[PDB]
Amino acid sequence: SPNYDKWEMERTDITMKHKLGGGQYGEVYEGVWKKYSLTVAVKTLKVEEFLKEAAVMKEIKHPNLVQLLGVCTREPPFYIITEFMTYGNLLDYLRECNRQEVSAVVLLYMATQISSAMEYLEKKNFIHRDLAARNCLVGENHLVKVADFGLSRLMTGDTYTAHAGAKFPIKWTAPESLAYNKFSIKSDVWAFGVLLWEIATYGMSPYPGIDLSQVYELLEKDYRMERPEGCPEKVYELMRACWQWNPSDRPSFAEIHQAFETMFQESSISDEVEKELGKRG
Ligand SMILES: Cc1ccc2[nH]ncc2c1/C=C/n1cnc2c(Nc3ccc(P(C)(C)=O)cc3)ncnc21
Repeated sequence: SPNYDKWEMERTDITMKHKLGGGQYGEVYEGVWKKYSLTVAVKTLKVEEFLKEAAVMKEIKHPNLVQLLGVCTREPPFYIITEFMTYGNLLDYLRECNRQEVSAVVLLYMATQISSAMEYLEKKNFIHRDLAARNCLVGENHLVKVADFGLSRLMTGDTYTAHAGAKFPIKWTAPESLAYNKFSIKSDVWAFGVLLWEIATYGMSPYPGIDLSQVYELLEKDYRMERPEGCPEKVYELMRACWQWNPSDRPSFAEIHQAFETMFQESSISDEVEKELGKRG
């Protein structure tokens, strides 16, 4: 039919149950797709930034990107409707987890899943622009997905320049981005370095006790966050690669993913055996 749009759903298909989290996600609701009795998440507005996130999510698809199910953007109130991620945002997940469940191998699994998604965006020539643990979502069996695509975009040049007044979450933001509003897949890699550090610390805040106003100056003097207690030497080396001052010196997400894939696989082996010991009590 002439007005068919594969993504546009009817608002009345969705029951809005309650606002998720603690207003901490803004206007994101747990809903039900009543036809199917499926729990969904729904972000609502009542614009350009909203519609831009809606547009971007139609273009990207991956096992580790939160899955768009549909939108209601023909008339207000606008909706973006996605799968429901059962455990919420990764930062709080890490802060409250049982570390016998969320063990060294699961920390590697998490980094493998996120870098898998970013390797995909990387070859799609997208940038994400807001990589952080608070912006990843967790499902069953430590399934992790990247979310929050409001600043994501398909790249036309090597660099995107955010508008003059823009402000950024300073502790995740690469030097060139802080100083010159320049973004690229490489400033995503820098933010991924910080995300790695959030994972390794089970969700500590970065640069603890360092004033936001001091951060760029410290970076320019080559200060970088210390290796967290318990963090594998190789993981920390990858963090430091992600935090190379010059963007072209940072690894690709292709390289990053491959390295974490390998480390994950090795760690799984010992984990699986340790599980089977212990079941033989
Ligand atoms: C609807 C929507 C539209 C565009 C988007 N871009 N990025 C995320 C989204 C979302 C939201 C995704 N999403 C899916 N499940 C979510 C969730 N789930 C959640 C599950 C459990 C809890 P608790 C531990 C308090 O019971 C809290 C939140 N919290 C926030 N966003 C979620």
